[PDB]
Amino acid sequence: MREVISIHIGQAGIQVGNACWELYCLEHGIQPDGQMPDDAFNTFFSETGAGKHVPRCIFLDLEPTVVDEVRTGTYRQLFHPEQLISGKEDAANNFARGHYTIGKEIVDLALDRIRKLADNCTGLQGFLVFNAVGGGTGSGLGSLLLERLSVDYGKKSKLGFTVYPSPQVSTAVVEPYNSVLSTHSLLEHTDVAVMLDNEAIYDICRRSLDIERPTYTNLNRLIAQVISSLTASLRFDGALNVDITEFQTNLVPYPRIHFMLSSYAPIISAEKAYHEQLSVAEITNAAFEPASMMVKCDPRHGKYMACCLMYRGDVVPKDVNASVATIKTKRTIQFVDWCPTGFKCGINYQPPTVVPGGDLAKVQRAVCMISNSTAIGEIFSRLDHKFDLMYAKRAFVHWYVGEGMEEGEFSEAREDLAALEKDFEEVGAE
Amino acid sequence: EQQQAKWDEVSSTLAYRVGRAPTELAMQRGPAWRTRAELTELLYRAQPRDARGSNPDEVWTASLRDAWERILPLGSIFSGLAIKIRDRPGELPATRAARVGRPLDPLLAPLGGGGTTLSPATLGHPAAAAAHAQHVATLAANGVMLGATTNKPPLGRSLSARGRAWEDSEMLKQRVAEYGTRLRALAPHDPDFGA
Amino acid sequence: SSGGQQLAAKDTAVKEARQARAVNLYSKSHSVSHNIITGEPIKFPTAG
Amino acid sequence: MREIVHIQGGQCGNQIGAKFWEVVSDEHGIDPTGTYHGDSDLQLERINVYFNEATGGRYVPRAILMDLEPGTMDSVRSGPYGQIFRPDNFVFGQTGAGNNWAKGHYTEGAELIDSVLDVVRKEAESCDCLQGFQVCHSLGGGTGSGMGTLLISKIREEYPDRMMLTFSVVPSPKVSDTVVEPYNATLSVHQLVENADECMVLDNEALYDICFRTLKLTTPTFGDLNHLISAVMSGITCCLRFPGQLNADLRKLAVNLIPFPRLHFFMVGFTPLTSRGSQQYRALTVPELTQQMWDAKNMMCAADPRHGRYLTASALFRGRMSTKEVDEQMLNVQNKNSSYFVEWIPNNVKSSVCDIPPKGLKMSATFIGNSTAIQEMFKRVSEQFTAMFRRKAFLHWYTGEGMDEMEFTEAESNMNDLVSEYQQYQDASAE
Amino acid sequence: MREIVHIQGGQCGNQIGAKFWEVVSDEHGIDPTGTYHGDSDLQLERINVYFNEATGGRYVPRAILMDLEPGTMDSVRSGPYGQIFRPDNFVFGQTGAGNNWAKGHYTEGAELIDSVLDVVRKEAESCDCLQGFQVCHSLGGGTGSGMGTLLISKIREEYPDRMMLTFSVVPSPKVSDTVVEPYNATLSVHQLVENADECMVLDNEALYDICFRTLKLTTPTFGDLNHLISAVMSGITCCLRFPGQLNADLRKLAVNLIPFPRLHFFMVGFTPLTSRGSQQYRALTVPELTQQMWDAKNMMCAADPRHGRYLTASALFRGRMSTKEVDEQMLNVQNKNSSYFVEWIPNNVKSSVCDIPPKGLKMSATFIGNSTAIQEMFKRVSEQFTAMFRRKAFLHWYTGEGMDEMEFTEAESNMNDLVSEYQQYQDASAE
Ligand SMILES: Nc1nc2c(ncn2[C@@H]2O[C@H](COP(=O)(O)OP(=O)(O)OP(=O)(O)O)[C@@H](O)[C@H]2O)c(=O)[nH]1
Ligand SMILES: Nc1nc2c(ncn2[C@@H]2O[C@H](COP(=O)(O)OP(=O)(O)O)[C@@H](O)[C@H]2O)c(=O)[nH]1
Ligand SMILES: Nc1nc2c(ncn2[C@@H]2O[C@H](COP(=O)(O)OP(=O)(O)O)[C@@H](O)[C@H]2O)c(=O)[nH]1
Repeated sequence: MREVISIHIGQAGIQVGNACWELYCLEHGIQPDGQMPDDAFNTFFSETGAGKHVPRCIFLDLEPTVVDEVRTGTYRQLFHPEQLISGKEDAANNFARGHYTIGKEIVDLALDRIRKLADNCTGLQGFLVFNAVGGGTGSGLGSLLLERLSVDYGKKSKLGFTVYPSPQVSTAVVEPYNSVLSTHSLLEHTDVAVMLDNEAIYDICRRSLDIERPTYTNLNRLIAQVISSLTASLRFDGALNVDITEFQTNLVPYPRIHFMLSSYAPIISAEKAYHEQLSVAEITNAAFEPASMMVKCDPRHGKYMACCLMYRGDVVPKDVNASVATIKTKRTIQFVDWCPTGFKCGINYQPPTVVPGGDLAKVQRAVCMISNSTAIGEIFSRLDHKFDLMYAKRAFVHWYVGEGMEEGEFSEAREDLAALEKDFEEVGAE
Repeated sequence: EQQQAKWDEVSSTLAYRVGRAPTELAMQRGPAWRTRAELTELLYRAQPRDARGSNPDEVWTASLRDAWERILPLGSIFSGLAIKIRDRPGELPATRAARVGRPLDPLLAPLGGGGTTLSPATLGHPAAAAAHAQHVATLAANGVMLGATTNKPPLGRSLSARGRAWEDSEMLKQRVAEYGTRLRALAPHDPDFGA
Repeated sequence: SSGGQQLAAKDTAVKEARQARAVNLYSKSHSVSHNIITGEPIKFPTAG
Repeated sequence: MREIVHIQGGQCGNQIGAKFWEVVSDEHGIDPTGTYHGDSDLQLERINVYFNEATGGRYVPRAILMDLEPGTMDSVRSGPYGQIFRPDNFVFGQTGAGNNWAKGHYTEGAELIDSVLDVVRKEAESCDCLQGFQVCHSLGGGTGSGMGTLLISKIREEYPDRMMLTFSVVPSPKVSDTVVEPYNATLSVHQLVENADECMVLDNEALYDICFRTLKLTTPTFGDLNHLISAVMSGITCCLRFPGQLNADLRKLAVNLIPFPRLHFFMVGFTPLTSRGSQQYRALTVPELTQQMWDAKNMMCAADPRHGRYLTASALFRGRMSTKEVDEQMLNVQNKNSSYFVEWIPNNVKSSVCDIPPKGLKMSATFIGNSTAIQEMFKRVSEQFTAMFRRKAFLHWYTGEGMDEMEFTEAESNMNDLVSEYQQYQDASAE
Repeated sequence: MREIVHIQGGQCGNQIGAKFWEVVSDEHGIDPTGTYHGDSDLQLERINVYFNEATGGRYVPRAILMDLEPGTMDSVRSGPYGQIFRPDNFVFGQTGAGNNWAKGHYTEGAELIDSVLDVVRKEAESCDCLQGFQVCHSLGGGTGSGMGTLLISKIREEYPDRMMLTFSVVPSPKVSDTVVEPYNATLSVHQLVENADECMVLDNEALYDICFRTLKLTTPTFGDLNHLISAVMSGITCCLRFPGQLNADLRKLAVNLIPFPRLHFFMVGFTPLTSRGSQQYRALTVPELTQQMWDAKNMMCAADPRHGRYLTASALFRGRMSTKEVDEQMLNVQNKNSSYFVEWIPNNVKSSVCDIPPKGLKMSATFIGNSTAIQEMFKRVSEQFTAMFRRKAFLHWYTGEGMDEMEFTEAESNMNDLVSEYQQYQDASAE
């Protein structure tokens, strides 16, 4: 009834969707077969006459391997076969390939299934698009689909949980190129874009989870827990319910500035669990710690503009107010002069469910801090030099040109990220 | 009046401090949001029923007796509370019937009040997009490669400044062309908020 | 017919589930055992 | 036979109204199924003020619940006292106002307001004589504040002479729950000033302080704060529902409190609020109730009375009490604190006495203070609104819902006019 | 002792009649074996209106079932009350009319019509006194429309003075079932205007809406629609069957409803039609019944009364009720909605009261409205008929059954004249 349509594009999108849907199935009690032994699942699942609940999700990818892993995995009887959409040729880390030549038919079929899915929803709170800025499928096809949704669906709230490349560590070479292109695209389509960095989540797993060998499964589990914390107010009741439509108005000062840091707390393994108090004040301070940011961007360089806190579990409103008042009186945390309030608290009575086989511990309290802060322009500043350093020699440019792209598009994307730099500088300024 | 004057002062100071034009500003992007909202509402209202959704209930039960209202219960009979959708297909509700443009805004004068400009040639920023594209084409024809040196940072013109705002989408043009007759039926004329 | 009996059984089950959710909501809303004003024990209203 | 139509707006308003209806149903001996089980004649004597007779012995609250999102009143229906309400009185949308006053007043509330007024008219016309309407909601929220202001405007237009009572949860000073609280509050204060006849100001942080100092709770949820607010809500009208030695209806309280039409904002408080530890140690007496009443910590509004001066102050006492005791106590209070009381009003206390106290209390007293202290609350709201407005943070949402920019200017101007009125009467000298 | 001869035509007519007889037998306490197990004297007091006594205690309906295909009344016999009907009253042919009005009226209906009239005359002569006949069938079908109209003509010739009441299921406006529905309806309306004294227009789409919006059902089969039709068919004649404080027979209803002979087409509705959830929550009073009665959503005719003007309107209430209440409610309705009522009739409501409500219900009320709104339904049927007749599609089947193309034009002209009369009395001004 408060349905949100889930879209997962590219390898990273689909692989974080794996963890997300495992988490949602565990949270609502839905077995992998499709049915469970009120109406809290309607946000993520549509129940059929036979009792089988099918998730309102769409797995879009131009490479068949990742989707076939889902088709053969434990969740083969849960997902809809036509909802899993598989391409023939991968985008090959080419934004032009994923946005101009291969992506057209796939996105047409994607909008077909998305229209069918949205028909089965009475209301529609919005879309949750999980993709990977830094690869052709994520960048190109994701940008194309976001344009499609923005134009046709229109005023539905699209939350893009994008993963940008890390400052130093990376796995692709044209990753600055396609990242700049997809940021140029999604600056104008998504309503709230959640920033993620693999380096930051790796550091989180290394220090807090004590995982010396973090992997994509752990990263995606953490991301899934963050998104479940985001959506807990849609599916479970609690004091200070926060809505998907409430997020933007409470968090977006200006149309372009909608990129948001996400930070979960606590991140503690079972062995370290139940050994500290993990009170509301302590978990709030941990959430505001610079290291807890899921993006390699120090909050101290910038100033917070808005901070939306999602509390899950046994949280009392005086405790949230006392913790946040201590945060305001803290000297390290600095807000802009023009947003004296800058805080959007929302509590929920459902503690975060734990995935068996994971490292996260069963904690009766959880906080997801999603903050709009002017600091995040630093990551765009990094990519703005990573891009132009290669573009000066026009390396790998012919690959993008071959699939229907032009020098003007590269130049315009660089211009637009420079514009975003100036926008962050200006929101930081008095 | 005093707050208007301070808006000019604040915007001038910010533009001086940063370097971008006062029009290409975070604060002065409210009208763009309003135009986008109006466009989305009009595009949602102007759709054939298949595009609006092939829902058997929405298509038949609402349409019967031209009631156009559906009962959505919120649980069992014991809840007994439900939503009347009360949706009339092909008509804007009176609340959203109004189109709004700022006619006194000094900065919005070049566009002419914004609004809906529902004709495809009028969507977005046609003049700015044409000028930017022509300049790019002239540079390409003269062989003037851009981004020669990394120490030269980009100018930083906005999406609307370069003519790639959300209202400038090629999909927006295509879909308004598709839905044009019904879009005319809903909104016969573009208000011309400037005058 | 058996249909009416099954419908009545479903209605009773719905009532029981609603009572369970109501108990959960009351327990979560109230923080201390006694009443905050007019100090007195408080229970679920019930009386049905 | 002077009926009151209750209306609840937004999540905060709906929760507070549900707790209030639980309290009033208890006070009138109504079980959650609606049957009367009070075993007391006075409880049924004036049950028609809040309730209507159903087909059986059931009694239905004359309450109308509004929202733009279904979750809050799904929880309300599934709550302990959710089954009393007629489902036809639940007027809700599908897409909630995203804490956007513009969304709750112009775009999304405008379609729902037709059904809202239809239900309001249906409930009001059935009333024999209508004392008025009471609307519970929160400033600083989209659906709550927006629909509350819109409905208050509509009801003011339809029923000009009928009483308008509002219980608005004003945003707290230190901690702001939502970011756009100053915008929503400034927009809603503008409407309440113009339309609402009588308005109570509430602050969550003041409630936390009172419940952690006086009541000394360890983990006070919104359930306990809503219980306090509901206690005040009952105590304000108990003279209508029960016989009183010196009774006072809502209009009598309004006449005795409001000196000038726009200075109708009040800070309210309830006594005696006692911690469970010192319940046996305290002496439940009229002087004790008065001293606890006039304490600055007892006020549920953030503003403290000491900074301002009391224009007027009403106190509705409940219980078998000595009117001489009450009058002497209040005269002694005014004499001792003459600095805190306005000079040009010879008597600053409106004492009411009801013969029926709430269950468990042999005596009780609710306090309603019109003082110039609320000036500082409005001043803080203005200081936040100016800071956010100056740069237009989050203003594009209100612009995109079809609101002129000068609507904010007009709201802020009216609020500053109210502030300067309070200052002028605070420093106004006799002759 | 004023007998009514029930006749069913076509599969739709037969199923509606089966549901109606089930409902009537339940009201009179007759088990499907025909024996009386009702345990109430008023039930047997006037059972002879619809039933005849067999050798034992068995009661046989005065019903006559008509068809050209045997499967439909095979299903009727297989239905729960299939064995009460006398087997000799089943008149049915070999080849069903393929939705062909010409086949059901001229070629195949001619042979069966002799047997049909024989059974009708045999049932009518057994009657002590005959109020008349009630014929339930569906326009837009071959055997139903054709045989019904032909039998109606024959019975009108035989017994001109006796009442003829028709329950015709006019093809639905939006969603049509068969292609030739406009042809059959156009041919049948021309016959009904000339022959039928009193006619009720029913629409499956209107029944679906009443059961979707009032009854709030999920998957309403034809059985539910037939159940509502049967409830109204009972409620119209319950005055003949039960004692009433102010009784009114079919002839009285026709006299008070029909101002001019050709304007005898009515829209009908039943109250209280209630959802399961709000059964406890609804206040079951005469004003509530009237409010639900005059709602357009309660009409079983697709045409909404708001567009037209109520020429006349009868309200047959059932239950121990206040005649002052009923009369005041009717006068208040007329005064409030005077725009929707014709001016040159001082009182447009014929109120009747029966003392015995339907089983399970404390109260009920059936409404019969003669209003000019049905003009738009006939207009729409003409808008389909003219479009198809311009290109003469599917006309060859009718032409091959031996009916002139002149008959189509004459029927269309008659229907257009009826539309013109309805508009004329819609816009007629007094003096
Ligand atoms: N956090 C996280 N990131 C991932 C994961 N898998 C891939 N990524 C990131 O996603 C980026 C590329 O994503 P995709 O575009 O989907 O890769 P693809 O599916 O082969 O599609 P193309 O690269 O366009 O051909 C890589 O640079 C990785 O950094 C994952 O499991 N977790
Ligand atoms: N006393 C009390 N206050 C509440 C409750 N829920 C929310 N609030 C307060 O109400 C304020 C506004 O929320 P609200 O208007 O309901 O949001 P909306 O429903 O979207 O309009 C917030 O600042 C909360 O602090 C509650 O249950 N009790
Ligand atoms: N209300 C109702 N309508 C029916 C039922 N069965 C059929 N109809 C409708 O009646 C219309 C006419 O069909 P009908 O006259 O029975 O066919 P015929 O008997 O062969 O002439 C069809 O379009 C059906 O939609 C029923 O049981 N109830």
